[PDB]
Amino acid sequence: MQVNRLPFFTNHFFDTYLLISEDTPVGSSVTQLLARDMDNDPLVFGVSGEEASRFFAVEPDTGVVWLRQPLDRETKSEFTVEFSVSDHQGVITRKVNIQVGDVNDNAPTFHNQPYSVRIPENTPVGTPIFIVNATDPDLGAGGSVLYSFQPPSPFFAIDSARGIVTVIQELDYEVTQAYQLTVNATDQDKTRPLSTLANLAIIITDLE
Amino acid sequence: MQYDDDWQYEDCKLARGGPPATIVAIDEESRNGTILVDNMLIKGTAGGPDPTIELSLKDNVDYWVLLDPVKQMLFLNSTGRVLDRDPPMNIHSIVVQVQCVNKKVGTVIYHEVRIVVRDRNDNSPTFKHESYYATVNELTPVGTTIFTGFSGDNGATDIDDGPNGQIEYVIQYNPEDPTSNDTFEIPLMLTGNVVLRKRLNYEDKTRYYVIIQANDRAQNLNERRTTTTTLTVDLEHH
Ligand SMILES: [Ca+2]
Ligand SMILES: [Ca+2]
Ligand SMILES: [Ca+2]
Ligand SMILES: [Ca+2]
Ligand SMILES: [Ca+2]
Ligand SMILES: [Ca+2]
Ligand SMILES: [Ca+2]
Ligand SMILES: [Cl-]
Ligand SMILES: [K+]
Repeated sequence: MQVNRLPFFTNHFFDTYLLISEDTPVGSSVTQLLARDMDNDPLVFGVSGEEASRFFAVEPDTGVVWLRQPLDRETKSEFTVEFSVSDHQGVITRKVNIQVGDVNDNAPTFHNQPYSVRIPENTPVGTPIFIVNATDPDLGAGGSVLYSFQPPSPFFAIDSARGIVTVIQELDYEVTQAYQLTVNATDQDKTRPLSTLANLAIIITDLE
Repeated sequence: MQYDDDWQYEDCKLARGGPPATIVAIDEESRNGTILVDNMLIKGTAGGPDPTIELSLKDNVDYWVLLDPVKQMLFLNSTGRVLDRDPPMNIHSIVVQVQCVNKKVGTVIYHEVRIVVRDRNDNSPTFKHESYYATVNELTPVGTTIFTGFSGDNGATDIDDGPNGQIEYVIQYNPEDPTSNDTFEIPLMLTGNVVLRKRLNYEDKTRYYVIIQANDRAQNLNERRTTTTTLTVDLEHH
């Protein structure tokens, strides 16, 4: 009489990790579980665990793993998932670390709005008058912000890296009493840069 | 033309396509100086007499990573210690940030690096006790389980992960007690529970020395580890 031999997974990803990009569409296959059984038993595959089960589904007869709901690296960047395989007499499980790959999917968000500053008409050329800041949660170039005025102003400049606004031309209250500038904060993603606008009000105060 | 100065912004961006994070795997307990990332592939020149970028490490928890900014290489710093994936250290991965500062425009880009630490079969099974014992009545029916002492980590355990840390138990022939492996069996190697295989006879033999070997389940048979214990089985009359 031969006692049952339980099945065993063969995927090499169990020895390292599995990488799934956060832009993977729901319903899409992400990998296929592979297993062997010394009795040549037909095997049934599944996923175990409350949270894992909400993100991943498994075709029972093939072991194909597919995405049950969208991933979001900015909400959860990795999962430890427990997969199962059964030969109808016993069930064995094994865990894999799943890393969620980043894509540029956030635009920058500005800090400390609203933006408004009052400056005297006699503010010298070169004077830093305001500092804008925005952040962006995506990785790498997708999270590195550049600032600009859209369009450029002949009276004010903004440092593209630091967000520091300076006067670049002598002001004249009787010509313009207030400026409404549009600040653009963009990430630097190569293929799909994302950006956000903020208003900066610059109020000129009279001397006479 | 607008954007004619965009060349100024290229330094610090990746000099490769693909996803933003750089992910690599290395074996636990790799020697000091092991290369983690051979080339970060960041645009620009760090170090030297006219650098265009500044490279440094951020969030380098416990200083496991060393950076050579000129080669853009990351290496393991493990002098005086070991990168141990098993308990009690439990280092499954190391995440650090390669901070790049563009000198011309002052922009900063962080390049995330994830180092996945692979388990090695560097631990053998260990038994909780130096030896094991069972008392069995002479009238015990053949097929009866007579020892379950390896249940709930009282037998052999192995601190490795996966199959490297799973145990199988088998009875070996004992040249000093030849009949012991014929009288007792472990039909289910995963539990190590011992079953009576032959009728006992107190008037003939009152003690058995059963040699039990625990092995782990490393993929490569020649990398498997084994440990042996003895189960002494004494018969009782009353
Ligand atoms: Ca089977
Ligand atoms: Ca996202
Ligand atoms: Ca993202
Ligand atoms: Ca972004
Ligand atoms: Ca170890
Ligand atoms: Ca082991
Ligand atoms: Ca290990
Ligand atoms: Cl300010
Ligand atoms: K273990």
